[PDB]
Amino acid sequence: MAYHSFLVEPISCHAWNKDRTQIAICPNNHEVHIYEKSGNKWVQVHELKEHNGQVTGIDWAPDSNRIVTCGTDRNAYVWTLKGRTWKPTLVILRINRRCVRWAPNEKKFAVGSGSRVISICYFEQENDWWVCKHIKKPIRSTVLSLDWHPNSVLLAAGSCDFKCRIFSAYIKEVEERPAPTPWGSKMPFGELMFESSSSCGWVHGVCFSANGSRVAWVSHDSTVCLADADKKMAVATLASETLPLLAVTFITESSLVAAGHDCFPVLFTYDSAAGKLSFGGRLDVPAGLDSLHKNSVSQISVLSGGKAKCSQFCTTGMDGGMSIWDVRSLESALKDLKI
Amino acid sequence: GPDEGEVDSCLRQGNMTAALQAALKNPPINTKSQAVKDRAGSIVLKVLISFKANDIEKAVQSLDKNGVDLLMKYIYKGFESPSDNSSAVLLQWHEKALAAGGVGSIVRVLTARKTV
Amino acid sequence: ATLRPYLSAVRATLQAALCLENFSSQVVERHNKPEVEVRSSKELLLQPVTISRNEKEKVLIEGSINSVRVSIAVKQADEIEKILCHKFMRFMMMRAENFFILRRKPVEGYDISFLITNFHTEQMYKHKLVDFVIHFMEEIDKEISEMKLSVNARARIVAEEFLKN
Amino acid sequence: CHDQQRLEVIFADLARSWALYEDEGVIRCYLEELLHILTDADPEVCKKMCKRNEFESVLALVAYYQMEHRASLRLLLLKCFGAMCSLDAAIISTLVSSVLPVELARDMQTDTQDHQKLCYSALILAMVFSMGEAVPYAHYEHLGTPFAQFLLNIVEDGLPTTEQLPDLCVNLLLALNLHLPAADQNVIMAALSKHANVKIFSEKLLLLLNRGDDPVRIFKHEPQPPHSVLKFLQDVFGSPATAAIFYHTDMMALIDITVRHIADLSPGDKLRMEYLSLMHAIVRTTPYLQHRHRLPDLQAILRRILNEEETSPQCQMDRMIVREMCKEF
Amino acid sequence: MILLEVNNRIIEETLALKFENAAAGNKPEAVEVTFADFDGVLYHISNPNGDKTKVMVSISLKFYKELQAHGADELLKRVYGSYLVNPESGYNVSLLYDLENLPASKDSIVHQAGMLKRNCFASVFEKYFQFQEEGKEGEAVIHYRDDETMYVEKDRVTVVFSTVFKDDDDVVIGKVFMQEFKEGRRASHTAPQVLFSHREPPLELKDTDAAVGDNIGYITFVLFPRHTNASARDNTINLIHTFRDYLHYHIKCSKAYIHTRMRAKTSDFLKVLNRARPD
Repeated sequence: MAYHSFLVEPISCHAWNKDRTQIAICPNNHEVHIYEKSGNKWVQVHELKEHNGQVTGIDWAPDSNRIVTCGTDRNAYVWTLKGRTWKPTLVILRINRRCVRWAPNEKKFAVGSGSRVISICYFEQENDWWVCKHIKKPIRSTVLSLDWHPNSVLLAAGSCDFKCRIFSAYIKEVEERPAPTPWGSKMPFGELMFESSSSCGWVHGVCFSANGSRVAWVSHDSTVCLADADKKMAVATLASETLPLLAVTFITESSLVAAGHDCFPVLFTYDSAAGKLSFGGRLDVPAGLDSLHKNSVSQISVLSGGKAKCSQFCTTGMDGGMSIWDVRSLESALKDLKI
Repeated sequence: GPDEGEVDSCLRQGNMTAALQAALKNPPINTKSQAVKDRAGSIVLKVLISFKANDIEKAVQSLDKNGVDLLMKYIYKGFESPSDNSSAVLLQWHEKALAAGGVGSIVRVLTARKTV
Repeated sequence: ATLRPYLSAVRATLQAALCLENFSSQVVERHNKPEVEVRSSKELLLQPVTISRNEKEKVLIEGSINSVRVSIAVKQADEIEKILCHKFMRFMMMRAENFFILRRKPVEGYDISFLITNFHTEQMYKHKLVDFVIHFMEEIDKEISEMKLSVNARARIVAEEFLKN
Repeated sequence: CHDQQRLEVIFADLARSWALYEDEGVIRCYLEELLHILTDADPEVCKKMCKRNEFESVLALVAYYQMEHRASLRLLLLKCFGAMCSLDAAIISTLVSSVLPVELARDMQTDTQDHQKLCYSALILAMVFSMGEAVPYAHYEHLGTPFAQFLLNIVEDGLPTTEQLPDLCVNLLLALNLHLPAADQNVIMAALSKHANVKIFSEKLLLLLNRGDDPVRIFKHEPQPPHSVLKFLQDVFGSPATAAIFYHTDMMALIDITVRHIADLSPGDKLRMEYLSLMHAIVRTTPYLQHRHRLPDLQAILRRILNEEETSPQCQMDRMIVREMCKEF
Repeated sequence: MILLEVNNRIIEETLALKFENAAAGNKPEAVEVTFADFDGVLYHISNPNGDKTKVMVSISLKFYKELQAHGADELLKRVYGSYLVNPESGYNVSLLYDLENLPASKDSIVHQAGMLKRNCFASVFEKYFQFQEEGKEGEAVIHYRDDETMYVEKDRVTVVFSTVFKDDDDVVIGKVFMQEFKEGRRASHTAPQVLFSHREPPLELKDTDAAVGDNIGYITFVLFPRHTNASARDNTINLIHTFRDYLHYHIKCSKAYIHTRMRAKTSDFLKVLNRARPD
């Protein structure tokens, strides 16, 4: 319930630090800004003007303390802190054409773009340079949202091809082998392990669970679809009376929260018993708007707690407001909400 | 396409609920023939047109979500051919459908790749 | 025929197709344009929907992931009203530079055309935009009527004054 | 607390006439004090103070306004009367029951050399008669067919000014005919039957009709009165002699406006039944079946209106009205 | 000015200036100017033979011959007389003024000379009026404009002008004004009768090489003895000669007012759109 008015224009990407001490964001500009928190008021500390266009994706490796960013500049920048100045390194994306996220291994990052090729990229210490191998198998459209599993070897991504596929970007030269998952045994770089059955709506949202058992995604057909490999890769969809969702993340192992064009963060729970998804309701209950943000949500990351028991949810939207939510206050407010 | 007789029987019976519920069965969305889609659209249009104003709420409330989406899409297809003052009834039906399925129905109608 | 539920379904459809977002061109290097206008990618174009309250006055909405093009053909009661409508629509079209939510030419087979871009959808309230469309229709009707009455009054006055001399 | 004391003291000093034999400057200061008090302070206090002792201060202000000969003081009193009318409905009924209306009329007829004063008088009279709750027969002796012909001449010919009084006179006309009686006992209709050479009033009423807004409804009180334009149009189109004001083309234009307003009106509203009744009257007294125009779309619209089986009572009343008015041939 | 001015302001002001400068006994200054008037009239005033003592005013019309055919010389001699002189080279009618010999009253001469075109066109009207007064029935077509022709013809007098409306909208506005002028007998009962013809001329002007079209118009002005009298000759003539010009000017005025209303409505709507933004 803590919205902070930072800018008037929309927001592109929302990133956080290791100890969540600093927050990084871009305001649809050729530069990216990094602000910290000193008291009740927030103040900007760093500014990076390396990119040559509107910044689309940005993710910060917590343990590595190193933030990579890639947008319309058709290039990637693996920025690392050098003394009192964040030095950027141009990691060649090798794409003729909107998403980026570090792995749990924090050693290689996936850059999903409009080149219809999930461009995985690892850092070669032998040549002191970043290399980006491109996984393009069974990919027909851009990669809207990309999220890893706990394995740090299998990536998930939604496409404009009306489907959310879970492929493998595992480079066997940057890590050890991958253990057998319930999503399959054969895990190879480029091998399609999973896919969606939808033929309508764009998969703007996609996120995997903490246990790595279930992978959920949000489609732009006013429908959300969560799949569980625990029940032979069963797919469970649900149509929301509200508008389409833009970002999707799981709070618990059976409770996920998501927002979008509805401009209001919503909560939902899926019963493993019956094998179907259910709607929890509106967690954001109160210009002329009936919600905090005056536009659609654009991103929703986790502040602290994990995907099994999030204690604080961070929400960035097209309203220019930083929405800081707490599960405790939300549960203390809506007594009819079962998590 | 759908079956004409199954609807004609309920139409002769006066039970509009059965006819409306049967008209949306096996919609020709996957079909490539525009004739089948035109037939289904005209059929649904005929079904909705004969309906009385005050009784529409019950029949509209009797339908399901998927049926609401199919009805919205079929109504959109029927909206491209406004004739015999069917536009007013289609408008009232659009209001009822909007109140029933919300913005999600029309959103599903626009995001659809294969429809009537 | 004419009702308020028509502009309510129009408002709802306008609210549904105001879910656009910024998207780069997949064909051109570092290019960014409206998807609904050029219609280059069939994967990004949604099924266009038309709404008609009558055989003469209607509104056609064609949405996209990065654009929403709304064409509106207003009612034509008489010839004078038609010429006036054409003149006003043209006069509004000339100032398309000011109205960044309208386009310089009307859609073929329609009276006027407004292209609500993703960039325009990102720098203006969607709710206020829908309100702008609805107000655009009701104001179109009312203003047209008022203009008609004023013109007729002027003609009557001029005729009377010339006849009195 | 201070405002009530200042208002009571002003009312007491003005009721002493001692105020009429006092300096114009002091009286101007007192009137300005009372006006500013009624305009900037709480409404409840002003309402209680004005209606105090059965509108004693109000009646006293009225009598003092009737005895005073100063133009500026009359303007200030008219403004204060406007505020008092904007305060509540009880003060409006009290002022309407007073002779303030008649005196305002007589002053409006006598002093034609004061534009602003005439305007404020027209506005105050329009606000006082905007309710149309009570109708004293004595007030008809000062404001009737003569004053009606005068205002009609003011609308048709106009005076030798900003000309913002023509629309104000039209507003006062619409307000006065709001509390009128049927075509047989209507003074306005009688004056309209007397001189039907007025084409301008028709055009102005037409613009007022196409606008859709009501120029009489300024305040928002409970039990709001009916629509002025509809009732006036009904009283005008209540008889051929009074409907004769409309010209050959103007009649067709008005038919177009009434039909369009009837068709655009959704089921459930209140104005639709009224516009339908007006359309019925326009085809009753006026020659509708003469040039047989605009009747086709009207027929289609009527057919779509009668097939409207709405559970609501408003649409049922409207359907009953159109069924009453279904003289089809 | 609602009604079109009949007198030419240029010639009147110039002549007034010259006369005022001359009455003071000041030095005679040369004058040279080319002016124009409605329906394509071409005026040109200059000093003859370089003589500052003489001022010549020339006027040229395309239908000068058709006007002279109806006795224009007699009317010009009656109006100007001594002022009328040999026409300038290329001009139709030229008047002369000597600075060395002038009268006291200047207003009459200026007001008369300023109505040059009116007096030039009044010939046929006067002839027809006298003809109607005499009662000699059973007795004209003047091409005042390039694509227009005015046709003039027991108890009444008919004057049907066949003009052209170039713009498509101007035809509509003109049709509205004519539709209002036809039933204009509601305002003043003593006024003349007004008829209008959309695409084809009246029965009188039939198969007389009548130019018919969607862009043409034949307006019939039916005057009576009350307006055709010698007492109200000048005024009625002043109006009738300027009927077309007044019509076009009025329609154009309507176009302008429409432009204003459009600008205002655009301002209101643009205000709504500006009110739809965040800040």
